Amino acid sequence: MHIERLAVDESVGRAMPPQRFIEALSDLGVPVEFAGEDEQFGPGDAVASFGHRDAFLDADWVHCIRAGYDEFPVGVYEEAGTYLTNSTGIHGTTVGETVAGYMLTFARRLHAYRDAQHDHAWDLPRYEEPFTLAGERVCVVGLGTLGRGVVDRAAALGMEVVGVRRSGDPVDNVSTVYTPDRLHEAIADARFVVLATPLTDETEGMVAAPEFETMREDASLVNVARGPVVVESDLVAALDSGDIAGAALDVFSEEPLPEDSPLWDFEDVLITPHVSAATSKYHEDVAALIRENIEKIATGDELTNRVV
Amino acid sequence: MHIERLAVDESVGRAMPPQRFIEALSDLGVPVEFAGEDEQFGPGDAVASFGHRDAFLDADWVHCIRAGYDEFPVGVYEEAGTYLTNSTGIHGTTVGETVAGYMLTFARRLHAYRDAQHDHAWDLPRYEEPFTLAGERVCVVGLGTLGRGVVDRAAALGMEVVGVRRSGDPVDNVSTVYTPDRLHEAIADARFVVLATPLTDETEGMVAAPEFETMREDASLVNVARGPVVVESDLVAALDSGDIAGAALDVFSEEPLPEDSPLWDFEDVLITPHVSAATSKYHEDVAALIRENIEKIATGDELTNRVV
Ligand SMILES: [Mg+2]
Ligand SMILES: [Mg+2]
Ligand SMILES: [Mg+2]
Ligand SMILES: [Mg+2]
Ligand SMILES: [Mg+2]
Ligand code: NA
Ligand code: NA
Repeated sequence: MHIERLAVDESVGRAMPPQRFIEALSDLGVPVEFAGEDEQFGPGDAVASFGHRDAFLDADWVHCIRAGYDEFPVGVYEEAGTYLTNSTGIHGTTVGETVAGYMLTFARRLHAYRDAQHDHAWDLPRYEEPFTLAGERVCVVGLGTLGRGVVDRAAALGMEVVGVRRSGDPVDNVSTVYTPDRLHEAIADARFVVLATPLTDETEGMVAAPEFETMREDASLVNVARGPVVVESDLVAALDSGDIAGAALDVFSEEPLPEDSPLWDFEDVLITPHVSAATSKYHEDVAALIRENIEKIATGDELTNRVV
Repeated sequence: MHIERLAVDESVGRAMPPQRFIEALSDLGVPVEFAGEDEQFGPGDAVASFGHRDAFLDADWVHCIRAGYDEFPVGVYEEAGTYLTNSTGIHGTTVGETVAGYMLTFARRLHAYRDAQHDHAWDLPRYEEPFTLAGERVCVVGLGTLGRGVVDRAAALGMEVVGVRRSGDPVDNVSTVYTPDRLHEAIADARFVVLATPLTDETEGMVAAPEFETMREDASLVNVARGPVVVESDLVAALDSGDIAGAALDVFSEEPLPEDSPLWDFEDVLITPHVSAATSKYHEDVAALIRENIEKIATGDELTNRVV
């Protein structure tokens, strides 16, 4: 396979400035050009796109600019001899910093301070409220690249780190890995429980009223996975009842989070709008994978993040 | 000198529950007991206190529960042969985590998301706004115990760390140490400038309109030193002008920060109420010190944090 051209599908606009992404791909070796919705693709063509189009199967190579290609018919890709790659594995830094910020927010009480700032109010916290992350336990549920991002920053801040993954196999910076059938054991002693798994059949609704009952009443839940990993009504009830102290939520069962949701009005909930992975450099991070795989097509090495 | 007894001034209450403090002193070797705001103290008497009291000069040993000493008559403790210590060196964890939280707040935009939560509003940041700390420069001004706590967490989160101190000698986790006369050089390329120096003659007003001019316009000031290290009206002007982007301020020229201060109303300022060192275990931290120093009195070693 010899790559003549790189096409930037207009669908990348849903995650970044297409113009800025073309700039970041301008040192590739190959013409890069903004593709319309009316484009045929010959051999020699690489497409970079957000979502799927059927026209792409006449190209040599498609790179999905997302981690997730549930938009993309994997069988039909195999059929055409069209290579498919994705952008899995570049979100550990943004997401792990978001999560460390959530945790430091709760520990140091930044969110209450910000509420007070609205009201020009010098309100001192109660003695019992401020704590430090150093020595506290975090449980990270899911230990692929997202969770490892959380783990590394939690360990950097001196946290005791445990987690949950399917294999039960050790992971750098995690003291104890549990299998998913010991979820309750893993979360029982954690100050924070962080959700960082893909949404599957197996993970949908895994965090519900019984998990909130096992969790410590001073503990907080972080969701940076998908909304339906959590049973959202049970979260509301667990918050109302004091089964857990609070939550930081980046994802929800319906997004945008409807205005009438009770989740907005808990003091110890942080709502963020599906931005835990937002970065002003997303274009450079995707462009670096594109570049890596161009240089890999030219030496004959296999592609990073190959689906089919 | 043979220590019979430990007493606890009533106005340690102004920083911690003295009951919790007595618990944490109950593995000492020597009887522990609460003091009234008039008590007399013989030979073998140890007092722990917030502020100064003259009835305590009849005791052997006073431990200030603050980092500061400036509200103590340093001379007169000489005369009666009364040892004086403070609580310097125990704030690097709390303050370092508060600063990491400030920086993660600006980089991930949590403060703007929290303002949106008040309004039940799904407000995505602009593409250009969210960034990561990994790879960005922080300059820590003052590399004593406070600054080192900032340094270690910023280095662990992958930041490029430089700093300023008098000697200019190496400090662990700092790439470049500058002397105070190269302050402008030190802050010119920093995304965050962090103030962690004592207020002295030399440091009063060291950050003012010329320093805000030299600083990058996307940079933020953090102040966890004292308000008057900064010329507050020049900070306001620098914020109004866009000389810098924002600030996180824990300390002010007048505390409580008056209601009419314009610092409350900048979006990219975080006000916090002199709480960057708040911890619900402050009692355990000061307790630790007390125990170190009575064991040092009994084997004739020199006292930790001794002024007089
Ligand atoms: Mg194995
Ligand atoms: Mg269950
Ligand atoms: Mg409301
Ligand atoms: Mg100057
Ligand atoms: Mg206002
Ligand atoms: Na619970
Ligand atoms: Na400036």
